[PDB]
Amino acid sequence: GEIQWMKSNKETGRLNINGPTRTKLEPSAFYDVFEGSKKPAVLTSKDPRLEVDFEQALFSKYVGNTLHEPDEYVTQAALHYANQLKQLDINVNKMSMEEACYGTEYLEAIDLHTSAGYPYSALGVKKRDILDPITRDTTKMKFYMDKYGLDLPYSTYVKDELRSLDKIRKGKSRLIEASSLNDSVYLRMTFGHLYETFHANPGTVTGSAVGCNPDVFWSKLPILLPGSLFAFDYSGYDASLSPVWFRALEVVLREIGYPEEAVSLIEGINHTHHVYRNRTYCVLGGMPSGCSGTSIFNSMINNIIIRTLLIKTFKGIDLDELHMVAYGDDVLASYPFPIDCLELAKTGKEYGLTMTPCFNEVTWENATFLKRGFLPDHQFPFLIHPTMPMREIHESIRWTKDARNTQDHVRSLCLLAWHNGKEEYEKFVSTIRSVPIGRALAIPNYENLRRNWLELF
RNA sequence: CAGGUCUCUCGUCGA
RNA sequence: UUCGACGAGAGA
Repeated sequence: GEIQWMKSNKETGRLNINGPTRTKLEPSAFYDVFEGSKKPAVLTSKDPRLEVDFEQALFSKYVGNTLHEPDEYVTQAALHYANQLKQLDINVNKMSMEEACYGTEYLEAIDLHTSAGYPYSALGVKKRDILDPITRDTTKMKFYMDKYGLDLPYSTYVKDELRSLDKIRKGKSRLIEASSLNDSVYLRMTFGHLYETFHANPGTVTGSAVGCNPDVFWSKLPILLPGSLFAFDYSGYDASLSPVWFRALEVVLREIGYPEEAVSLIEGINHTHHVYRNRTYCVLGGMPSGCSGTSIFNSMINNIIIRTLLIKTFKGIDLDELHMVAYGDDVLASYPFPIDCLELAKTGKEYGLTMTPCFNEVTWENATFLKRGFLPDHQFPFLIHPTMPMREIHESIRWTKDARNTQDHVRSLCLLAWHNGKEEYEKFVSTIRSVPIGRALAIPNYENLRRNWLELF
C-alpha cells in the first residue's frame, strides 16, 4: 500500500475530522505495585516524549506496492481457497437494510455507541440519531444513503492505547480508519451472509479463527493442524498489502458466486480516500482497518497469501494437504512435511510482504497465536492452555479508563493469568492484595479456575 | 460532548 | 443451559 496524493481539505472540499488529543488512560490503583514500561500512545505531534516527526512516523507504514495483478500462482492459490470455501454454501444474496442495520443471529447489529464517520461526525449526527433499536427504522438510513452516497472517505484517528516505550519516542502509534455509516451498511448488505458464515465457523474450512474461544479452541488446534507446524507474523500487514491480494480476494468472491456488482466493492477498499484532520489523502493498496469485514477479509487474503507462497517457493506442493487458520495477519498452519519459513518469507518479499517469526522450527511448545502460547496441562496433556505472559498482564493492570472498572478489569486478567500455573497466579493475586483496593476485590482461587476450565470438556 | 470494524471472555440489570 | 440491554478486559 502507498499514499498516492495528499491535499488540502480547502482543495478537496472535505469537512475536517479532528479527534481528541488527550488519553482516557490514567495510572490505576496498581500502577505503583507492578512494574511496566508501556505508556498511552502519542496522540499529537506536540507530545514531549516524541523523538521523531510524528506524521511521517504515522504514515511510514505505507511501504509502497509491488504486484498489482495476479500471476498464475496467486490465481491457483485463490481458486484452491475459493474451492475449499464452497462446502460452506455461502449465501451470496443481499441482506436487507434492516438486517444490515439491526442484526441477525450471526451478524451483530451496527454498533450504536461509536462514531457515524464522515461526514456525520463533522455535522454532529450520531448513529443513534439515525438508527433506532426499538423502531428498527431504516427510512432515515436510506435517506442519508441517498443524500451522501457511497464510497465516502475514511476518518483517520490515532488509537488511544498502550504502546511499548520504544514506540513512544518513535511516534509509532497506530491508525484507525473510521468507516462511514453509509459504507458499513452497504458492505454489510452485500456481504452480511459471508460474515455470518465466517462467524459461525472458526476452523480450517474458512481458514479463519474469528469466533474462536482460546480457552477451548487451543485443545482443538492440534487436531485441526496435523503434521508439521509453521507460522509467522507480518510487519504492518494491512499497509503492506499490494493490490494483487485485493484482486485475488475478488477471484475468491467471484468463484463462490458473487455477482460483479458485489465483487467490485473490493476495489472500493483497495483504493480509498481518507481524511486526517484538515487534509485529505488517497491510498492504493492496503486494508483500511476500520472498514466493514476487515478482520474477515484480512484472514481470507491471508489464506490466499500462504497458498500463493507455498506453490511458488517449492515444487510438488499439494495445497489440499495444507491446514491453516488465520486471524488477520496471525497465522498457524500445518503440512505433512516441514516447511522452510526463511524461504517462504523471502518469496513474501517479492510480493511486498515483510514476514517475521531466525527461522526456528515451530512446535506447540514455542508457537503463539493471538499472543498466547500453548502449554499442555500436566494432569491431562490432551488439553491445552492458552498462555499469556505475565509481563503483558502486569502492563495491563497499571492503567485504567475508570476506577469503577477495577473489579471487571482485574477479574478479566485473573482469567488470563492462571493458565501460567498456580505459582505465578498466587504471586499475582498476592501483589494485588498488597493495596487496600486490591483487598476489597473478589478474586477466584486457582483450583476453582482450573476446575471450571477442566469442566468445559 | 468526540476516538473504527470485529471476536471471545467476564461482570451488572432482565427474561 | 439459553436469550436481551449495558459496562469491562484481552485479542485481531
